[PDB]
Amino acid sequence: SYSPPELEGNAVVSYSRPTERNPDGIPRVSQCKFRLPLKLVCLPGQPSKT
Amino acid sequence: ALWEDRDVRFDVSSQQMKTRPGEVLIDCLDSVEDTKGNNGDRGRLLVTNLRIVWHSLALPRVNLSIGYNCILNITTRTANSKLRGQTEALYVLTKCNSTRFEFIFTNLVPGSPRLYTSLIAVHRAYETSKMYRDFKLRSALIQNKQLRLLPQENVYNKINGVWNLSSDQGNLGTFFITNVRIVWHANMNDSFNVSIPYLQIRSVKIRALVIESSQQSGGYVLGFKIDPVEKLQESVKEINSLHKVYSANPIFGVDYTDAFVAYFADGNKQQDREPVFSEELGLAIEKLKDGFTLQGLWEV
Repeated sequence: SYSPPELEGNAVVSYSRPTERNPDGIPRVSQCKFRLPLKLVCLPGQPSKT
Repeated sequence: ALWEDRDVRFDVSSQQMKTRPGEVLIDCLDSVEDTKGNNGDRGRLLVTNLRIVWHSLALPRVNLSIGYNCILNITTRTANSKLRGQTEALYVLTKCNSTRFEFIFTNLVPGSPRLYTSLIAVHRAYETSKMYRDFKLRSALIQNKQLRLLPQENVYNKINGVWNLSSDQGNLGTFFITNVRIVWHANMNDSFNVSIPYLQIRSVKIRALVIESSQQSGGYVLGFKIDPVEKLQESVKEINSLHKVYSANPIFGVDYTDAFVAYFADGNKQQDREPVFSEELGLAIEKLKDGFTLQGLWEV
C-alpha cells in the first residue's frame, strides 16, 4: 500500500578470476543501478484545493 | 650393470638421470618441493619406467634417484584445506641394503596433483612383473604339461630331454626358450624348474650349456646337457643371438657427500645391531646398546 522510498534499484554481480596462486579465483563484485518510472507506482488522479 | 631400479642415489650426475634404453619416462611434474631435507628448494619429479627421479630444477646437480625394487610404502596425503586448494604430498619409504630412508614431496602449486596417482599404478606394474628381470627357483611355472607365459613372452624352441648338471637323479626335463627368459623344468616332479632371465645372464658359453649370472644372483653357474651336440650348438648360438637382440633394447615388462644423512627414516640411524635372543620377552630382539635395559627403555 505505501509507496517505496525511491524507485531506483540495484543489480550486483559477484564473480571470480582464476589465477596462479588461487586457481579457485579471486572474488570480485560490480554493480549497476537502474531507475524505475512513476508509471509503476502512480496514476493520474483528481486534485484537491487544500 | 643395471642399478636404476636397485639403489637409491643422491646428487646423481646429469647422465645417470637420462632414460636408460629399456627405461621410458611416463609422467612429470614441476615445482615439486623436496622435504625431509629442509632446503626449501623446488624441483621436478619424474616417474620413469624403472625408478622415480627428482631434480632441483634450479641447481639440477642436487637430485634423488629411487628404484622401485627399493621402495616399501608410498602414501599420498591430501591436506592443507580451504586456506588454499587441496594440495597433496608424497611419502616414500625405502630400504636399500638394510638402510631405511624416507622422502617427502610437496606439490607447491595446487593446480596439478595428478602425478601422485600414476606412480602408485606403475609401482604395482613393477611388482606384478618380476619374472621379467629376476632369477627364481622352483616357482609355479608349468601348467598341466606346458609353460605359463608372461604377457610379452612367446616360446622359441621346445626341446625334450635336457639334463641338469646340478643334481644327481632328477635331471631329464624340458627346456623352454623365450624372448624374455629361458626356463627348464624337470619333467618328473616338475617343481625343480629354473627360470633365468636374459637380464641376469652374463655370458652363455660351453665347457654342456654353461650360463653365468651377473653378480646379482651370485656366481650361479648353470650346466645342462642334451642329445648329440648338433642341436646343442644350435641352441647355444640361437640363445646368444636372442641375448644380444634383447640387450640391445631391454623390456622390463612394466605394463602401462652427506646427502643420505638428511633422509634417514629412523633418525640418525643407519644400522641394525645383531639380532640376539631376549630372555625377558622370549622374542628375537635387536641387541641392546651398551648399558641400556629393556625395562628401562620401556618406561618413560
